[PDB]
Amino acid sequence: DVSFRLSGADPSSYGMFIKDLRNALPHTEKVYNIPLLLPSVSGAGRYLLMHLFNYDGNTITVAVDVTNVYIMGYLALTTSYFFNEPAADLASQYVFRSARRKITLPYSGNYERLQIAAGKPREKIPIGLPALDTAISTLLHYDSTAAAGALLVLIQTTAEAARFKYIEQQIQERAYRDEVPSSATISLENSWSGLSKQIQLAQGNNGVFRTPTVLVDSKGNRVQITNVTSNVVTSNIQLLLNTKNI
Ligand SMILES: *[C@@H]1O[C@H](CO)[C@@H](O)[C@H](O)[C@H]1NC(C)=O
Ligand SMILES: Nc1ncnc2[nH]cnc12
Repeated sequence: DVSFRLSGADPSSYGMFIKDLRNALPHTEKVYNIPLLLPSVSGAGRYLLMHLFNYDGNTITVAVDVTNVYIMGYLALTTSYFFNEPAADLASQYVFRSARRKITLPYSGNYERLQIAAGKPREKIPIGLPALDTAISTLLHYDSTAAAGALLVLIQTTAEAARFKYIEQQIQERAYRDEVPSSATISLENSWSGLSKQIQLAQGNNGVFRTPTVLVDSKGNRVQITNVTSNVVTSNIQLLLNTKNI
């Protein structure tokens, strides 16, 4: 499957990892030239395993649902960890079976619950490659409060980067120095399901959105996306959540 090493990492090797991540996700269709994620996949094939190595070369393996890029759980050493949600519970039937013990985290995997658990919102959590290195290290030694913050970092630097070229670039820019995400980054993370839906509805509507998506731009101004000619659609989003899953 897919792998990333913090040791010796630079914007280029990180770019390569995110390309591999994207390429690991199956699709039979591109909508407006953007891969469309499958409505569903049955069995173990539903889950991609990412091998992540911290600077010291310690590893965790992260389980990702290939239909939505949602992290379900991870394996650190001989212990598996899964979010407290039905979908992750299902995932546990298929991944890291050979783990000696299984811990269920005291929270689900969505941003609202993770931010509560961590004690701070994504806006205040620095991200980048050094932050990912830290996050890997944290997840290696169970601590549920610290893990929440680690998971917010991990999620944004893997799944959200795969979904948006702008987020990938934000992280490449933070290769050697962490920084809290721009509001544009937060906006995009928030809008993924909504943009995926509207890009899909745009087919058979002459590339026009049924409902406009309000984003925040790089310069910090609130903009609305109304059609597929927008740069968000042509030059940013890289994966579409299948409408069947919305
Ligand atoms: C499509 O969106 C652009 C902004 O990106 C806007 O200027 C244009 O008016 C829109 N076109 C239509 C047909 O709505
Ligand atoms: N658990 C998760 N995995 C991937 N992306 C997410 N966005 C919010 N929660 C997420």
